[PDB]
Amino acid sequence: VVDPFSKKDWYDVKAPAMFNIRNIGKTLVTRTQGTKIASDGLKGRVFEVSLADLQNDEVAFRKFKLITEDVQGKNCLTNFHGMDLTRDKMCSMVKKWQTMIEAHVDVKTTDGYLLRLFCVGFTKKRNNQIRKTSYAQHQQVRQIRKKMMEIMTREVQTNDLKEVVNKLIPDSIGKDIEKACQSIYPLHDVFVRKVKMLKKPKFELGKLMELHG
Amino acid sequence: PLAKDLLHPSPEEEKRKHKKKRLVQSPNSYFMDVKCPGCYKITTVFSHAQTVVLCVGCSTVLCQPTGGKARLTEGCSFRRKQ
Amino acid sequence: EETRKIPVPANRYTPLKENWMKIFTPIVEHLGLQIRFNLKSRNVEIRTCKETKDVSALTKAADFVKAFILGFQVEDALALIRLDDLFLESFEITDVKPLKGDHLSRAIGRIAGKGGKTKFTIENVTRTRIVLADVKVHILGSFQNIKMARTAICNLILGNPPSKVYGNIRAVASR
Amino acid sequence: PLADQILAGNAVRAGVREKRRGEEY
Amino acid sequence: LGPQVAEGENVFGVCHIFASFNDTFVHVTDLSGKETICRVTGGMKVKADRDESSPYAAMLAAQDVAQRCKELGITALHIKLRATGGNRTKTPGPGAQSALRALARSGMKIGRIEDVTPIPSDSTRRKGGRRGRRL
RNA sequence: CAAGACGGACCAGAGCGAAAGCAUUUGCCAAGAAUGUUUUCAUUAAUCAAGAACGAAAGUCGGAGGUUCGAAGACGAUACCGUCGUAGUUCCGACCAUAAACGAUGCCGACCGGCGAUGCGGCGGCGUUAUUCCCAUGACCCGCCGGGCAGCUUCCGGGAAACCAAAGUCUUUGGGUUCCGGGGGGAGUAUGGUUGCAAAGCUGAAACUUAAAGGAAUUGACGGAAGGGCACCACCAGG
Repeated sequence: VVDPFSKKDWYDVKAPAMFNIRNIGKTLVTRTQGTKIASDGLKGRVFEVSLADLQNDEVAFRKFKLITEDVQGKNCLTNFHGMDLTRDKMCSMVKKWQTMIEAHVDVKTTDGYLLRLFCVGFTKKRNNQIRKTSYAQHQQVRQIRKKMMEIMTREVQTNDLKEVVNKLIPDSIGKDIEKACQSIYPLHDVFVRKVKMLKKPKFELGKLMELHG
Repeated sequence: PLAKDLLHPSPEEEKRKHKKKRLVQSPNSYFMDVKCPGCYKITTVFSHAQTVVLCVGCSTVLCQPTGGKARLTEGCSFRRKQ
Repeated sequence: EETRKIPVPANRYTPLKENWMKIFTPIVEHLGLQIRFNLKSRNVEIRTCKETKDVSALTKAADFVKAFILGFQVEDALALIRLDDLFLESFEITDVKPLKGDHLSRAIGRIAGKGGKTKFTIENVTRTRIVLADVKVHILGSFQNIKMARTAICNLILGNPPSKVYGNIRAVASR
Repeated sequence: PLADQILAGNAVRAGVREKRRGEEY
Repeated sequence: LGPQVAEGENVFGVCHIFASFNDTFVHVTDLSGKETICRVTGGMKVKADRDESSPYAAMLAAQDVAQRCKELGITALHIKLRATGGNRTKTPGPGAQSALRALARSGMKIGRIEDVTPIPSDSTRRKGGRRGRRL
């Protein structure tokens, strides 16, 4: 009988300090009428943001989940939650005459963000190869899966999520696995295809200021 | 075609054939004399040896068994015997 | 400036080379967009310019080359360009019945028919177009024509003989 | 072509038919 | 009414276009997806069960949501297509394409296309039997 | 957030297993084919009834769990469809031992074509990569050998033909050995025996009756069907 959108008001949401473009947009939130506060409904909102919307010259087929849990007076404040790949990239990247090798680890970081990695790689046809199919044997698959587990486990664990996120920005882990794993069977498209967030510690406000400015 | 002297095959076809399918069968294996680089002694080793053969004086690893021929250690010298 | 990118598979690369001319000439001449083939990522790139009107054609242009990705001929993709209501409907053969092994290949053969003729007949009946991929089936046409061709295909893979489907699809065409 | 087929199915044929019906000094 | 954003910059939303085989849903939300702006189904545009999944109902739905979001002030939307997913077909139908082209026909700026349908890794038994197809 | 299910894409002219069957990671356990072999025994072999092992799906008894699907069943429309849903589907423990369980094609052996692909093992050889790799080793490239898997083709010969590298080496008829058939019905019927709690399973007629029963490819015809063309001895608009 009466429109709810006149009651609604806008908040502005910014990106963390790892990212060149900080304007990630606006949010439509109800005002507080004494029953429920806008902050409590605004302290848990996940944003599926493309990388090209965060940096001008980066690629677009990597997406980041950023969780907003703080408000600062028409200023939404977010933090990292996860990372994934677009479905079209994942579908076009699985072509036929090759073997896909996929691995996962559960790992603890330096500041309590227990998290999981999923990475995928594909066998690569040589430049002079005349054979149609480039298949790796089972032992090569096990050795490759092992090696990507230790590489991704060591270059996530010893750093912080500032350095983890700035490693995921150009995906240095994937190209490092591609470089160090080419001696068993040469690989084709190595990316960390998914990062989960299994556990979080208690909320702190100073580290959000470090993550933002 | 349809005309070849089966009694007198030229040596490349006899070498090419499987060892049991030769006109008179002969093994592809041989015995070889190996010298360890850390010494001067000579050891007689089968080419397709299945057991690891150690030096009588140096006790070093001479050959490693593989699926076919044995893998001699980098450094050892060998000479085919007879 | 609006931008579209469409991936190309490896088996669609050579037909994209041999039909490139009749792909960019309908786009830049009487539709007016910017075309390129992003060779590193193997994508088709569509951009606007200062010579763009009737912005919806932009989206149409995307679907244009998308049809050529799916296996359709060039002229049918031009039919996406010229007409305003022309759609794509896609489904797998197993999405309607579980068929495994040789039964799936036999279902493919019933859709195609000997010499292709059965499949050919349905286009002349339904003014659609049909792409038979490995397991996928793509149908291009208006909504009622898509429905009619889809029903004909589903009956062809139920197990119904292709002669019965031929006769009944010639009959139902007259409405 | 699918566009040509739809346009021709939606239009009417016309033209060809020759009907034969019907001083200086 | 609307966001306090200058004329040069637009305001982004996202559009859940759920094209089932029986109808088509047009759900517009913000970047979070928690808060709702509009949602117009093929049943609310036609008073007939014939055209519930029609391209025409989706076209009317997209025009309605485009004019209502322009009334509110959202000038640009991201596009997220979805099919029925699961055991059933994974490809969006003609209703989704009709809604997409119709809301792009309104002159409203379009974002990036993401097709996230619930594709199962592996799933349970499908709705039909060992025998039955659609027809 | 939880509950069970299932291991898509990759996934194939593929691989493994006696067959039925087998696809998430990692660890453990005992098997195994092929290859390599100047190891060992020295004829230890082939085929075989009863019996034994495993034997898809469905199904029968105890439990656990019930997410989806779903015989029965209850509704609505019209035997085909939709809503809900029992047994079942899943796991463990005992049964039942049948499939178009197919190559509609006993097993062991000898001789007998072509092409270029593939899987594993072995052998030989220049080169390119491991951010020019500082030797090997992997990944490719070239060639050969041995068993496999599987295409395409063949004046090998065979066949009724479809076809077949065996379904060839067969009236120019004999490598070893097992089961099994003798025109169509009556009929897997009656009876006897045996197994199975049971359902059923193995074995199994005759009187009588009939001139057929059937196999392989090819179109000849064929009420009709879909397109056009002509006509005021057809139609439209009319007189």
